[PDB]
Amino acid sequence: GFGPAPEGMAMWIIGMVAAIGVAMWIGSRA
Amino acid sequence: PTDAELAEMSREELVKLGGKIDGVETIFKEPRWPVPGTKAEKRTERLVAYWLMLGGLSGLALLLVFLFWPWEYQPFGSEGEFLYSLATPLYGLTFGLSILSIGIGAVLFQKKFIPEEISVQDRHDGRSPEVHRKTVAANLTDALEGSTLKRRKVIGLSLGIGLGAFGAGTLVAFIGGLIKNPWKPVVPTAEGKKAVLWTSGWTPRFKGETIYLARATGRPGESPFVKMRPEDIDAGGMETVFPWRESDGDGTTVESEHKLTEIAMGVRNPVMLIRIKPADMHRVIKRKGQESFNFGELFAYTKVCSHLGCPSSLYEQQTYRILCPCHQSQFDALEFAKPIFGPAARALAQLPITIDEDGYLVANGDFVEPVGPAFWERKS
Amino acid sequence: PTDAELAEMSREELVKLGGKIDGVETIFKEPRWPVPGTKAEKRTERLVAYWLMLGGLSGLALLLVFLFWPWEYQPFGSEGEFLYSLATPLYGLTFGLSILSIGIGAVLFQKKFIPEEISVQDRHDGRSPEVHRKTVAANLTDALEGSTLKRRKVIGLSLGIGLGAFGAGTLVAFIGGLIKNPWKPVVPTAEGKKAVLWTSGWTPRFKGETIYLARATGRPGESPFVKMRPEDIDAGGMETVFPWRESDGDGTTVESEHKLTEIAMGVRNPVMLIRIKPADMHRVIKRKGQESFNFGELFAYTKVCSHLGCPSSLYEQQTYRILCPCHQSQFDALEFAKPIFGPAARALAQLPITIDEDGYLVANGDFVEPVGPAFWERKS
Amino acid sequence: SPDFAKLAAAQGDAIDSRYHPSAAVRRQLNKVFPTHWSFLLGEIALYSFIILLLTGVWLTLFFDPSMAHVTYDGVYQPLRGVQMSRAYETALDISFEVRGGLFVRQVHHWAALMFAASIMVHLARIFFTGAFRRPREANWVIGSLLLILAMFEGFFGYSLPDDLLSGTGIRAALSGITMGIPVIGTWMHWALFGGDFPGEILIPRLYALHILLIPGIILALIGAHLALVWFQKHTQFPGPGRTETNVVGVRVMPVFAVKSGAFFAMITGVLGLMGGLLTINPIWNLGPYKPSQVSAGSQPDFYMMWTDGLIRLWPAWEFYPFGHTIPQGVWVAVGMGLVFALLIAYPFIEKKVTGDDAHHNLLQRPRDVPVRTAIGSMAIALYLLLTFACMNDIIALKFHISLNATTWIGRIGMVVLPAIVYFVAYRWAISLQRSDREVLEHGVETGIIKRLPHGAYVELHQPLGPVDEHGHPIPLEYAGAPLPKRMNKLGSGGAPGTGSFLFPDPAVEHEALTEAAHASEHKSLTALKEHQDRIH
Amino acid sequence: GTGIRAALSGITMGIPVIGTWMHWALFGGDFPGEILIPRLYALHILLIPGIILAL
Amino acid sequence: SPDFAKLAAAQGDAIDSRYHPSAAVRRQLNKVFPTHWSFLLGEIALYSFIILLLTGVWLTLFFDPSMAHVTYDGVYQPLRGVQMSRAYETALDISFEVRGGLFVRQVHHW
Ligand SMILES: CCCCCCCCCCCCCCCCCC(=O)OC[C@H](COP(=O)([O-])OCC(O)COP(=O)([O-])OC[C@@H](COC(=O)CCCCCCCCCCCCCCCCC)OC(=O)CCCCCCCCCCCCCCCCC)OC(=O)CCCCCCCCCCCCCCCCC
Ligand SMILES: CC(C)=CCC/C(C)=C/CC/C(C)=C/CC/C(C)=C/CC/C(C)=C\CC/C(C)=C\CC/C(C)=C\CC/C(C)=C/CC/C(C)=C/CC1=C(C)C(=O)c2ccccc2C1=O
Ligand SMILES: CC(C)=CCC/C(C)=C/CC/C(C)=C/CC/C(C)=C\CC/C(C)=C/CC/C(C)=C\CC/C(C)=C\CC/C(C)=C\CC/C(C)=C/CC1=C(C)C(=O)c2ccccc2C1=O
Ligand code: HEM
Ligand code: HEM
Ligand code: FES
Ligand code: FES
Repeated sequence: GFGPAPEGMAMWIIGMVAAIGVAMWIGSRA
Repeated sequence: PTDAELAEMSREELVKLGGKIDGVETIFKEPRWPVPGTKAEKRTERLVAYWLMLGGLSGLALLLVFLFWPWEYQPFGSEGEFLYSLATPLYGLTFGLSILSIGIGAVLFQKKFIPEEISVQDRHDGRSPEVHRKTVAANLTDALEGSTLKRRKVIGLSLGIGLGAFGAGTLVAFIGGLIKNPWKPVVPTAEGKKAVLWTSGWTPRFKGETIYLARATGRPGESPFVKMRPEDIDAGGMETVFPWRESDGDGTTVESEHKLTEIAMGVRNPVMLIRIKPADMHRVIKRKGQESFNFGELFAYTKVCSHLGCPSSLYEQQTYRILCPCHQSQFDALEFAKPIFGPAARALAQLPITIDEDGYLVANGDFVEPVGPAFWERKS
Repeated sequence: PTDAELAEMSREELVKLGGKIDGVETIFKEPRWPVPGTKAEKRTERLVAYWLMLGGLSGLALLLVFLFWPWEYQPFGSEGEFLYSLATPLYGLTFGLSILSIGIGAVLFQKKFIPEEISVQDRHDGRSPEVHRKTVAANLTDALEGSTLKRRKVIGLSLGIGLGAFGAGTLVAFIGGLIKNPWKPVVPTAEGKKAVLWTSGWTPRFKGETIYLARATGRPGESPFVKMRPEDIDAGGMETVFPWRESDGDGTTVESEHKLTEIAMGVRNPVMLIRIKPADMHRVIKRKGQESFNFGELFAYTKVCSHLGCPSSLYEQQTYRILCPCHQSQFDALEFAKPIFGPAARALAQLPITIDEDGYLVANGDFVEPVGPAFWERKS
Repeated sequence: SPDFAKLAAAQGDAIDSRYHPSAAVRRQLNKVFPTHWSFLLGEIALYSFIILLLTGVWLTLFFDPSMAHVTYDGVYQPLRGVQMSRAYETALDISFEVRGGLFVRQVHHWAALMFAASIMVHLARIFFTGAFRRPREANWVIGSLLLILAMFEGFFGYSLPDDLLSGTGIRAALSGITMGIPVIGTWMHWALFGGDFPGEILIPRLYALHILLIPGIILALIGAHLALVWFQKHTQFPGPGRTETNVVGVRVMPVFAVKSGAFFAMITGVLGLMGGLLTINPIWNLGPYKPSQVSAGSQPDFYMMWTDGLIRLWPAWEFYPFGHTIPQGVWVAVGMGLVFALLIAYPFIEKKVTGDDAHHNLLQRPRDVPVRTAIGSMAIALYLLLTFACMNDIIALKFHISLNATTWIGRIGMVVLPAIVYFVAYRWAISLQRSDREVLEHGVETGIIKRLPHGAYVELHQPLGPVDEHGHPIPLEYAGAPLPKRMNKLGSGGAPGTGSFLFPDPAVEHEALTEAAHASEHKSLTALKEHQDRIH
Repeated sequence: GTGIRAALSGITMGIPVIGTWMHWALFGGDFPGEILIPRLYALHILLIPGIILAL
Repeated sequence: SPDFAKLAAAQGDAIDSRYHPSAAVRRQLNKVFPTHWSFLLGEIALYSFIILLLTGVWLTLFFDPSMAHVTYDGVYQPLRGVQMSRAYETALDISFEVRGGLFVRQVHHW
């Protein structure tokens, strides 16, 4: 249940979604 | 542009004069709330403030869940195991939740109160003007031709030899300290002072040393070894056995350093003591040189696999494979551990076995192959 | 200043145009050798060449005295000890003398061939022009007064609470991990788990432990602590003795950890078993509390001195002084080790001495004072 | 009494008299940066870099990097009386015997993942938008060394606790790959370990590389990397006022000091939650590293996973040219430098095959580049295959497929799947281009039908431009700018009526606010329009 | 090593401002402890020459 | 055949086209410093610091900073079988068991 494979899943769909999804809220679309 | 006029210019006309110098032209800049009596401005300055108050309330919570909390480690069957297991999650949702809410409360001050301004700035990139390309090229070349170095083919030529023979001096002094010799005779075997990769712990120190195939009693380093009878296991016992040189023993601090050089410093020591079932012996192919390296349905192959050197521990007693956990090579234990899958291309090194006169398992000497994962100087 | 004229301006005329933009005016600049063939130019262009060829030869020597020199360590009375003592000097006068001579030759190229110039540059410091001072103070304040933060008293007050409670959140979470309590009960003594700095190894674990005054047999790393008879030393003892658990022994790895925490991991253990001559006994002033902590012209004072904790070891057998090498305190062994000198103001903690029924030296417990170098929460 | 007005000018005059930074502060306080959400993807890799410096300095003064054997005798009850290295005891003392030590240790591993993830996302902005073409070539190369260093800086990071999972990665990578190198392979192994594996000097060498050297290089490359984007006037997408020699965006002092400083507060806030809530590297479960035990598997973190999958998929191909041997592990060491050589030297490959040696300051929208979009997603789909083939001990167990069938979908798929993602993305990109031309030639497809009085279902397009005397619109010209496809995005939705979420404002204060919304979104619209006509 | 016992263990133990509470904060325990030199190796490589080179 | 004049002109046109460090570099180059012997005294502390970098980056490739106890069993004959820390044994491996490591250690202290 541990190891670096659930680290990678819980990074891209939690940490980088909430880092891109914040960047899409701060920045604009042009 | 002159001190006679800067004494009466307004603050907005000085922002525009500060952008004419840099080419910056704010085309549009209108404040967010032009209507003074709004009542929606008053509920969005609290909507900003509610996030900043949460950043202070959570930082005050992080100050109090850090000091006034049972941070001590408690074991699994204890009383305060649950209250310990909420220490580092409470260090996260009080630290990180504060500046997540100061970060939201400061974006919402930019989205809602700092006025939206669209500035255009002419980048002057691409190419320098001619009055600056030319006064540098006529300054670097005058510093090189006025130096009179090109006419002096003795100073400039001996400088390249001087900085070359010095640059060869340091890069050998900086590197040659850590360039060891990998084939230096170190390990004192029976043949006398072999290399390191050619020796494995199963190599005999003298002619008749009789290394034992001794297992451990769990956690092999600090545990004393014990010898292994051939009737110990029944059908695919796969017991890991280590080189016990019949004079080490445990109990004293002088001969406890030997057992840590067999395991925790000792790679290419462990071998698997595979016991083939007697019902399937006709489906066993011996190797060419290694024809009689067995003693009665007991095979001894290394755990150190023949591709990058992880210990291949998984065995799967039904079908005789030696599956390695790292890169999954699947050595076929009935066929001298020839790989039948995976990236590995070579067989595991087989160890010979002969029973002792007392009745214990003894190796007949070292391997035929080095156990290591294919250094460049390996024969095959 | 215009591209039509920069095509015909010479290399000298562009340096002067490149300096008037920067404010640099080369007043004087004249080449070093105005006469072409002088025969003194030809001997100072070889003199620069000789220092550069010295680096290209000494740097090549450092390539060859590094690879081809017997650098191996040799003992003091060996055969190749002289070639080892010239290993690191031969790395010094070949590395360092190479770039010293390259550095000398590159100065002598600048002093003798690169032309002497006197350039004057007007520093424009002191104050910016008014057009730059005014379009910044009106640009910083337009991003503050136009940002409408001054009127919003709710946000700016909760931002100070918000950033203040986060600055007091990190600076406790970042610092308060490495703050320990000096008075937590750790050492399990007989007086109900007293704290550290009131325990010094001589504190008995129970009522009758009888810690022996055991010396070391030289090189006290792997040396067993032999006992000490009170008649072993004649006069002027200077025997550093240590606490002995009388359950350790020597040889086993379980009890060898008790002697590693005895000396190297345990400070304020060693004391001085000083023996007084019988001719000077009336010139002994006992302490008011430490009246009967002696047995037959013997005394036991700590090596750890009463000021900054260096081991005091110098004995001074003529006039009894316990001079310490770090800061020269000079305690007086006839006067309960009261200081005669130095920055030390406190005496040394005397250990009581009593013979065993077998006839060995036994401590009667701990000291009266703590041994340490005057910590803050000290009773004395 | 405090004033903070006279003191702000009397101190600003003291700086501007001793020093004089007002003719230099203003030129970098009127700096204009383009507001776009993709241009904040590089800041996630920078804001996670600072947290790795801050949380790294904390546990630098608790970690002991030796390999000396010592029994535990501490607080963790399953590890009692166990022969472990000193690097694993002082990594079990940070986790267990320091207040808030496991938190700082866990944030520091999650920030190491967000560092390496938001490099790969940021490479994907630079590659697809074409932000590397004429002036930014050196900034790609100074850039792409930070990816190669972040592979190894992270790999040298979790090798330090000397875990059982982590030690077998060193035996695989640094002792298996770097021993089959053909010119010298055994000489390089003694120059790295001081002897045979493990040795005694490895983890101190991997501690000095990891604290001093490689972050000393990464921080020195970043300072050379951010200078080449501060002083080269950051690229922008084409649009209304964006004309190849302007930077149309927002300034530095009121905005982008706030929206880039508040974004640093949120990226630290996300890693504060993930370092608190989600456990990352439980090194106490698997024991200390000793060369006689293994775990159920062995795999690196996700940035070094494509090298592990590259080991597993190349078959057992060895050569044996003479009395020597050339093992399978050299196919990765030549297959890792070949990937890194193509990624460093890419802006010089594309200008050789296209001749695109003109000065570019407007980004290519990645649908307009159908080949490089397709070459890129070829290289994602090869990365995504090599990073899923290294965890085929988990796909076999949890997804119930096989352990033999997962390598053959990784071997056959290594040729097939980069070849059928090149096709479908060269044909996705052109099919987005034709969607942009059905919205210029015809208009925005509004949903409303309107059956005509003779049948004739129609669709009522919105023309996005001038009209003819006949009902057809004039065709516009494409200009690289994103076109709207939906009518709500053209402001046809409206405002929901101001007030709270439950109680409305008295509607006299509504018509005064929504009038200022159609007079600030229209004053802004006639500001870009009167500036676009000023240029042309 | 006696220079550390003199300076860092004698001067920091007698400061009246806070007391000996700092002595357990830069040694991790009594002298010599176990985390002295790996804390003096971290400061001396990155922490202090990262401030010297920044200054 | 190499030229080093046309090859150095097209390199300067390449730097000044990507970047534009023309007016920026010339003001730095045309910077005037006073020639005085006392004004080189700060450069000795600037140049001794670079040597501490270069000989200190070397010196941490061989140093193990722990305090865990271990007997010596190495090459220096008086210190054989002495309970020492590993910080002291590798400081005796730089001096003795690294080729020219005593030199780089002594340069780094001077
Ligand atoms: C959970 C895993 C992930 C965790 C990460 C969480 C955070 C990720 C997103 C962060 C969003 C930014 C945060 C600030 C924005 C605030 C919104 C705002 O004011 O302005 C609107 C803002 C305006 O943007 P703009 O710059 O002005 O211009 C946009 C244009 O107007 C119009 O633009 P448009 O036409 O182009 O399209 C707009 C929209 C396109 O439209 C949308 O798609 C809307 C999406 C709605 C999001 C729904 C909630 C998100 C997560 C759902 C989880 C449900 C629980 C399941 C648990 C299962 C248990 C069995 O596109 C976006 O906004 C991008 C959003 C990217 C996120 C997509 C997620 C992808 C993967 C989802 C997996 C989630 C992880 C699961 C892991 C396992 C489970 C734990 O638009 C938004 O950003 C909306 C975002 C919606 C998120 C709101 C919720 C916050 C997330 C935290 C949740 C915790 C709180 C809930 C409990 C508390 C109860 C009181
Ligand atoms: C340890 C360490 C940091 C080392 C880095 C040192 C290092 C290697 C430097 C190399 C610098 C290089 C390569 C420069 C080349 C760039 C280049 C083309 C220079 C030519 C100059 C040029 C084009 C025009 C001349 C300009 C001129 C006449 C005057 C400029 C002088 C002025 C006005 C001010 C002084 C410079 C100054 C204070 C700059 C600060 C700007 C910096 C570096 C900010 C850092 C920075 C931060 C902090 C962000 O948050 C950020 C967020 C998002 C995007 C970018 C940035 C970003 O760049
Ligand atoms: C874009 C690119 C690689 C351009 C290079 C072009 C070029 C010059 C190629 C030549 C060099 C070659 C041949 C390279 C081959 C590729 C290779 C071996 C190494 C390159 C590595 C590299 C730089 C990869 C960057 C591309 C990449 C992975 C992602 C770009 C980010 C994008 C576009 C979208 C991210 C979307 C996002 C934030 C979240 C979606 C969530 C999901 C499902 C992400 C998918 C996902 C990913 C991506 C994981 O890495 C991962 C790792 C471990 C567990 C799970 C996952 C996982 O689910
Ligand atoms: C794969 C390695 C990288 C490459 C090839 C790369 C390339 C680039 C390029 C070409 C730009 C400028 C785009 C433009 O001019 O508009 C840029 C911008 C930037 N990069 Fe990177 N980069 C990389 C990694 C990083 C890392 C690791 C950081 C973290 C410090 C970083 C931080 C930034 C910042 C702050 C900017 C400026 C703002 C932005 O455009 O996001 N980059 N990068
Ligand atoms: C910015 C690039 C860096 C990255 C990607 C990185 C990554 C990592 C990773 C993945 C680990 C292992 C975490 C674990 O043990 O669970 C780690 C550990 C460590 N890092 Fe870094 N690091 C970086 C910079 C630094 C710096 C600059 C320092 C010095 C201040 C540092 C000091 C340490 C220490 C001491 C550890 C060991 C702590 C432990 O084992 O828990 N790191 N790093
Ligand atoms: S570990 Fe067995 S093949 Fe790599
Ligand atoms: S240390 Fe000996 S007196 Fe100060």
